[PDB]
Amino acid sequence: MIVPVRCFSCGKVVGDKWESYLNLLQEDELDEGTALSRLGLKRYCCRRMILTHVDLIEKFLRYNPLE
Amino acid sequence: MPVCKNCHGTEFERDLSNANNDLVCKACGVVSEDNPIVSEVALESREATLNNARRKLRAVSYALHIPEYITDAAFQWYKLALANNFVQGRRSQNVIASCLYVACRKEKTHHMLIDFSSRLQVSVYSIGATFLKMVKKLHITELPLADPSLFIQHFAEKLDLADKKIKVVKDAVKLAQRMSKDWMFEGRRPAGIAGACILLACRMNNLRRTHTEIVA
Amino acid sequence: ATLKYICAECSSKLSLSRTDAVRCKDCGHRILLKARTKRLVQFEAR
Amino acid sequence: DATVPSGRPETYIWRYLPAPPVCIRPSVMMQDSPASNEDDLTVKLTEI
Amino acid sequence: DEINTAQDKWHLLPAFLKVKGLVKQHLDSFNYFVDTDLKKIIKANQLILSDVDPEFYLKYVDIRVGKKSSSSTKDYLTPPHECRLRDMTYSAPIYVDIEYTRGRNIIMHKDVEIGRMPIMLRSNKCILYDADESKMAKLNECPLDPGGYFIVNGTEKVILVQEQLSKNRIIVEADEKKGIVQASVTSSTHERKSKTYVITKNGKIYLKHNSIAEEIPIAIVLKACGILSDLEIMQLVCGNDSSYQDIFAVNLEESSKLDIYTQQQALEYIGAKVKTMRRQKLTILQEGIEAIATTVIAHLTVEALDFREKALYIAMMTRRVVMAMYNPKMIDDRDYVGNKRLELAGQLISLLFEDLFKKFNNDFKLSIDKVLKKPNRAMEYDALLSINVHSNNITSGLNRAISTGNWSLKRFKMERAGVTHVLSRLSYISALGMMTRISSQFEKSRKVSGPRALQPSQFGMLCTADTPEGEACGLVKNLALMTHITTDDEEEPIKKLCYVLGVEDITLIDSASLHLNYGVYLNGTLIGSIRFPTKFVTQFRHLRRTGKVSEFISIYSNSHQMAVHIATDGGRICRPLIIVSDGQSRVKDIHLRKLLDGELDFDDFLKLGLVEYLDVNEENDSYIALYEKDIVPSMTHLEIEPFTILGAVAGLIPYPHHNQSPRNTYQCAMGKQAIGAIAYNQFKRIDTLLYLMTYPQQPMVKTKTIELIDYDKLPAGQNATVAVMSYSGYDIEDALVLNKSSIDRGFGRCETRRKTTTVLKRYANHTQDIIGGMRVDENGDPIWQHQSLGPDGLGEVGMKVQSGQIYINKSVPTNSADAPNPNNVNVQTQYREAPVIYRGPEPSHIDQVMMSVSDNDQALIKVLLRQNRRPELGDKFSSRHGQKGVCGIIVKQEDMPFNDQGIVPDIIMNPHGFPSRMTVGKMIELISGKAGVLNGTLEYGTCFGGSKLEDMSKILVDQGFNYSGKDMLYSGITGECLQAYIFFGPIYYQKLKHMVLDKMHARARGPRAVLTRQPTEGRSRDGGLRLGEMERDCVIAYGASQLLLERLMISSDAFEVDVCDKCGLMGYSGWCTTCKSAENIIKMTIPYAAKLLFQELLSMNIAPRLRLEDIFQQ
Ligand SMILES: [Zn+2]
Ligand SMILES: [Zn+2]
Ligand SMILES: [Zn+2]
Ligand SMILES: [Zn+2]
Repeated sequence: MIVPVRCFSCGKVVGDKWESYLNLLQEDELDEGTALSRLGLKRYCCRRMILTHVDLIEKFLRYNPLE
Repeated sequence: MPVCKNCHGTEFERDLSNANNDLVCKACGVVSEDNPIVSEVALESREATLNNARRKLRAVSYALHIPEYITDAAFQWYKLALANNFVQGRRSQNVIASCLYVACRKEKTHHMLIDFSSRLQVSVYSIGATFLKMVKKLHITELPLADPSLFIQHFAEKLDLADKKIKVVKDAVKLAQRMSKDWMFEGRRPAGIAGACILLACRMNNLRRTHTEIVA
Repeated sequence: ATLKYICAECSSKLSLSRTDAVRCKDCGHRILLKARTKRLVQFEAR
Repeated sequence: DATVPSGRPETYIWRYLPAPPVCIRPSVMMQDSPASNEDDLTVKLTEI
Repeated sequence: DEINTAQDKWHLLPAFLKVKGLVKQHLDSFNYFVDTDLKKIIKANQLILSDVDPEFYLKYVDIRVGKKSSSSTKDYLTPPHECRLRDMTYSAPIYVDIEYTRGRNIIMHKDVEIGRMPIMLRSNKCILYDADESKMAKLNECPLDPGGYFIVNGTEKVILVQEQLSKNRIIVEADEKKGIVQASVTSSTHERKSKTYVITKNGKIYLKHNSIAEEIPIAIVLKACGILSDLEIMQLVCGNDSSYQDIFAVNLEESSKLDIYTQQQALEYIGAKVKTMRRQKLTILQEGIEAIATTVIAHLTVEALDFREKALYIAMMTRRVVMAMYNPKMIDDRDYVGNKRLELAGQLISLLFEDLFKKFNNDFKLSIDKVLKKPNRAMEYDALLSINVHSNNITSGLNRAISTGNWSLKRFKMERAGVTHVLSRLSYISALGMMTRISSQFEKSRKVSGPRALQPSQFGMLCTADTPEGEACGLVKNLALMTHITTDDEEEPIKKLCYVLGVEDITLIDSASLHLNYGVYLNGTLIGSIRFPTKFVTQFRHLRRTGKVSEFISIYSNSHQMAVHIATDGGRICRPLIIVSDGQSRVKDIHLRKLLDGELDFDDFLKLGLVEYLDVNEENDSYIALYEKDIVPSMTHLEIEPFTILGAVAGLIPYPHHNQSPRNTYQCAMGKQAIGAIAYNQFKRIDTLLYLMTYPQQPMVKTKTIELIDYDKLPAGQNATVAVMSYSGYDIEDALVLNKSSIDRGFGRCETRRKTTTVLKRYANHTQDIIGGMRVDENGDPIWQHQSLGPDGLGEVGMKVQSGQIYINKSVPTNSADAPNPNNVNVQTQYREAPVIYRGPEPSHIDQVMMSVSDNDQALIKVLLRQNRRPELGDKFSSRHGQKGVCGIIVKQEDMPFNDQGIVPDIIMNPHGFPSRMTVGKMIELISGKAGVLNGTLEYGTCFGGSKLEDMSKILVDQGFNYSGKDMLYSGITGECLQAYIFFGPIYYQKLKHMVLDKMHARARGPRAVLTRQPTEGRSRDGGLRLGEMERDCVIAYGASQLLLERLMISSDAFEVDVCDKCGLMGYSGWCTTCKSAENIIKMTIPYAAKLLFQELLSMNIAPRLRLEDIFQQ
């Protein structure tokens, strides 16, 4: 639903980077890991959740009560 | 109901928490029971004709999509007049009709006698007369009262177009109750003043409809 | 808002009497939820 | 053996019928409403 | 990038499914119904008249759904999702034009309404049909629900595709002893009817037909079949020289020793031995009384007028049965699909419907009857609106049907059960999972070994993975991804068309025939057996793939049996793949650029003659390769893709081809039970029990199939970092072990939305039921027993709510139960209140409650609770690969290893899991994952293909990890180098049903059943458990008495009986009651079950009068 605040192993703050990540993916066509490489994740455990975790919560907001 | 064998407590609270299900009064501490037991998993002169009575009733009943409930309610009324032998010498249709009709009238739901009578050849003086007579022999009195506010909804479902009608509905109601207030409501058919307000507010709704479509 | 409940489609706040009406005002729609209280609640994050 | 009771095989055809105690085959209770669940033995013999 | 044969073929199956949907099998049937069927089905009975009133009739013309002739698409109908909350049935009314007679000069049509038809989602007439992302939103329902299911009463059900034994073709099965039962059982519209045939004894062969009397010498009937030959008769069914000569002749012997010349004799030998005409229209009692039914008894299949068609057909039946009646094998078995033709949902709905509507019309005659009984004045008045009163047994009855699961057909008096199911939503996968499932039936009792083996012909046309153990009354199978089920096409065009090839009528043929070439068969019906079979077949199959009768209407030949077969039959399994053109394909590898360009569509191959649908028998003829790499000019066809072999669910298995099938079984059967996204609509729908997952994630690796069903967009599971090691010797067998302050950081976290529903029902007492409450003593607070609700007196949104308390208060009057009268004064005020407690082993919250009403205008409240379960010890984590496991001890943090980056192996599994259970796909998959996280890709590795392994090593070595997944680690406790390197890396695990917290159940003293007063049954109601025979007998072998005397005696039923020495029976208190006594009674203990046994016995006539003895005194 949301970027989890930390990965299930490292427990480095993940949440900050999801926004800026997606920014770096949309603008600035660039490779995934290479992004995260300079985005500050040098260890895969953390990295998965950036590579993973489809963002649902907006796909939910379609159904928001007020519409 | 019972009372404690000792403390003389009359108030019994059954604890289901631990899945013992054991009832004890807060006045003693002794259950009066262990492990409450629980469950698991047509030849007549009258009653055959009663299967006929529900049958024809239940049949003709929900053709109008009237409540399954209210039908059941009216059946017992047919048994009531059946006791009075009101059911003897008259056309069964006029009877079974009136039976149902007293219910919906008593429950004040949206249907009309002249409306409901039509499912046959009825001159509506037929059934109206019948219903009037079973009233003469039944002391049922004040319950069947009416207003158009019921009818207008069921009318609108036949009026199509959009939902401004609903807005218009609130229009008519204030209109209606005002016409009830202006004292012209009395002595005339609820259907008439109903479709009256419906029109007047449709003319307020700047639409083109017809008296034909109204009396429909 | 503060009052008792909400539509489904309208999302329009409404309050009701007892044995009164199932419909809301504005919606020709029936079902309706029940709004969340102002009463304080508690969770523990762990 | 004909001691007494068995008083000869005039027992083996039914001249009188033992009716099962209610406790054996209860009519399932009314359980919230007017619906009252039957029980077959009760019904069958009660037609008998 | 130019298009590549290695790459190109892959784009087909998706492009195939891109247009034609995943489930058409419940769709295009149902659609076909609302056009084809009813327009024909009434065209069967369009006219009815009672016997009365010479001038009257009622003439049907129009059938439609959702068009009153206003606009094309239905102008309005209630929204389906919204309806799912109101417990209605989601349906459209029927509009029917009937022009008819009532009285002088009418013959007037109108538009009429027979009732509503319980439509289906995403049909032709669905609302969601052609809806883009907006009508979704405003209409408050998820786009990704596959549809293809019904919804009634607000619950959700599916017609399960019913596999039926294929109907109307000769099947003949060799059997020990016996003499080889043969059969052909034919059904068209009226009268589904069965006729077996077989030898009686020792070459002496006779007809069983439950219509006929029985045991008729056959060749005699063959004379009665009108063929008089007595020479060819042998010569036809027999052969030339070889063996068969003698074998049949014994029949002719006994056929000859009685009679001859059927014209009366034989024929009226059948009319002589036969069931009676059943009274009326026995005017046909004749010698030709049978001659009518001679045509119609066994076969509706042919009939006509002279018999040579039907005759030679029956003869052909005799042929095959004497053929292997010569020698075993050489017989058809029911294994291959060609003898089992399933029939999809749509057809079933008509079969059912038309008989419902049948009973409707039939009784509608009876309706207008009472009109025309007594002719007071002039009665016309159409008696139409009386269809209302007489309606909806068609409609509402049909609801009751589809909700039941049991179909009653009063035309055939044939009743099938378990026809439908509740749609299973435990996941997204589960939804489409039980969809596209296949039930079996019949097959006599279970012990016959037929319903066992899984055959080679099953390749690609049925899932090779999941065939779970739910056998019971049937056998469950699954379609593959690409399976088209071809409906019926048509007959006459192919009939006279084969003649256009120049095939000869049976009548033009040499009598002795079967010697020449092979044979032709329409749906199992021979015509000419034309000369020159090969070029025949070539031209024909060409014409299909070219000019006419596309899809099915296939052709397949035979040698052993000399024949060739072409069928129009419906309900058949078909699969696409590529015809080889000479030595290579027909696509020429450039045509997929002509596909990916965006202007191709699909079936363009078909209409332009590249690929098409196939059949078991068909493909049993053809010759197919695997990959374009291996291709021979001797070949015929070639598959598009290997990975279409496994079905929807099974596609989830990564690298299936590296794992033993026993694993793919359990993995498919469990995969449907995982927990996850469900659908976007999620939080707006309310279910009885609906799980979910708090933080779903894409499985790190992809099987190409996942992209096809749009799976990963709805993930169910966790993408987890896993080590394989023995750490914390709690590991042992299949037991996993977790990391705290991970699950604490969040992981695997669950929520369970449950629901409770209450129907407020009014009473003929004219007294509703009241929801009031919240007594609030002292002014202090609403009592803790209750509390918790709110000013309305009903459960509040978002409140911790606990066992013993009430989230909804329902109360009914006590006088409400009884018979009312219209005599009252004041008090209805008596209310028996039964506020439903929320029981449970833990806290809960209420985030939604609903005050709403159904069609019948009575108040209704259906609410829901949720509680977030922490994936605590005991829960079931699986591997998506076939590892069924339970989390063991949970370790805090410090322990379990870390290594160089200090990563913590969140889920630490067991070594001995893999090798002796032997599944390498999970293992390799790990390497694939640790690769994926590197270059930053979702990664293939799809079935028979996708990602190679050898490259991934180089893909790791640059970033400096082992070319295996292995690595050093450090003791989670002792903190030093581990002795053996450890294979580990991120993988994907998920949490199933069977949360421990539901199933942990215990009983101190629970209720006793009304009957036996023992331990009420199961869980739920309340506890108590089952010690059965087989278990009980155990405690004998320990010689323990007192465990029994406690077990089945004290704590089962602790009970005393008052008994009498004299005339031993069971009395009570102070009497033996057979003897007025008050003396000889002995108070004692026996199982109350035992007393029950006596009284039952003694309630019948029998008496086990007891004898007693001193327990002491020796
Ligand atoms: Zn990390
Ligand atoms: Zn007490
Ligand atoms: Zn509204
Ligand atoms: Zn005695």
